[PDB]
Amino acid sequence: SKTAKIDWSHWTVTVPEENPDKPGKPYSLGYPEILNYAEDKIASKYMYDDPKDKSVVFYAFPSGVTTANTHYSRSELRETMETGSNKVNWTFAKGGKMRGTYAIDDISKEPDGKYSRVIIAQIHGVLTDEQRDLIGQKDNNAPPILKVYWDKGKIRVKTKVLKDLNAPYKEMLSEDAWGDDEGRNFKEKIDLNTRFTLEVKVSDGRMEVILNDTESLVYDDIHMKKWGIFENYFKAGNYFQSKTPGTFAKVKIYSLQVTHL
Repeated sequence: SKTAKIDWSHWTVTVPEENPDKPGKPYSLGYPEILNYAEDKIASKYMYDDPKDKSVVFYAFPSGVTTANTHYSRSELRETMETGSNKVNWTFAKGGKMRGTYAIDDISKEPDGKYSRVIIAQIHGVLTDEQRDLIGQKDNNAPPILKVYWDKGKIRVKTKVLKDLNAPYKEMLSEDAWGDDEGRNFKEKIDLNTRFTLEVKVSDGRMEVILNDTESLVYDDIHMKKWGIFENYFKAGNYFQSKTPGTFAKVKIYSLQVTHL
């Protein structure tokens, strides 16, 4: 193939730029229009091919245009395990695996001289409509159970924990029941402009993140069991963690595969 190995039938993309037809909302593409990304006057500024190395570049920076439950700007893919639908998603018991080959192609520094941070992979929880209406929530939002960062030369992983292990079911369904863990870093430092692989393997009560097919960070305690109540989708690309004027990141993806065997 002349382009990166990404199955566009199973992703939507959202970019930093405002949709002209929808004020205040970021432009997005789903299937099949996402296949036209290289020729899309808006999207091609932020998701584009590098034919020299067969990558797709995700370029993001503070644009001031974000979505309702997301803080920073992004050029990022959202998994649709059924082509054309956002409402079909997977539980941890059903499981899922995502493999990606990435490089951090370029990134800004913050005013203190340290590099800006970028999230390159996520698992995002999502409520079913039945759960949303049971707790009377305005939307289907649920916590990001997994966030994988490039952070100052390391791959750093953040997961969520249930703050009150005695919380009842309806409380557990709300995002306020879930807090951040203390974070874990892989041992292998990952420099800029360096290809590396990530693999995320999810099964019943278990999440494993693997860097370069060597070290694994395994999450398999009560918090992963309690997380079983949610459905989920993968994300991959560039969720850029800065609002500092002039900052940016470019994340390259050479290969990206999701399975639910």
